[PDB]
Amino acid sequence: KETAAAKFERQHMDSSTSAASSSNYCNQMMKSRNLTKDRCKPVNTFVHESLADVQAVCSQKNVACKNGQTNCYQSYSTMSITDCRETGSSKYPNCAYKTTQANKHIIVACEGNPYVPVHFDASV
Ligand SMILES: O=c1ccn([C@@H]2O[C@H](CO)[C@@H](OP(=O)(O)O)[C@H]2O)c(=O)[nH]1
Repeated sequence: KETAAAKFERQHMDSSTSAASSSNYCNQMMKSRNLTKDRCKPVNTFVHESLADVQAVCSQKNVACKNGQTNCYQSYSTMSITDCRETGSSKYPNCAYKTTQANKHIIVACEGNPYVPVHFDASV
């Protein structure tokens, strides 16, 4: 009984740490958040800002989604994030990732009532 909003929080939110993600961060996080249960999710981004700040993006800059849909929004301010990218030698179930911190604008898709983030589209 996990909503799309809850799923977005599980896959993309990590407010706790003021971003100091070690080189082990993604290996631990991708596993702890169950993103390597059925397969090694190739790419996944974690946002370190507050839930309120990320939810607020749904009222910010409306931009086209990569899939052509029109319900994506870009944050006006840059946000602290951590990108997780599966390594080349990574082999399920032992999913391995490269951890890379960044400060960029995020683009999320929003749906529902309340209108909240349900998909992370990209960082720019
Ligand atoms: O910078 C990026 C690009 C893509 N993705 C994620 O990679 C998947 C394929 O695009 C998407 O996950 P989903 O299918 O569960 O919504 C998207 O959120 C990220 O996390 N960060």
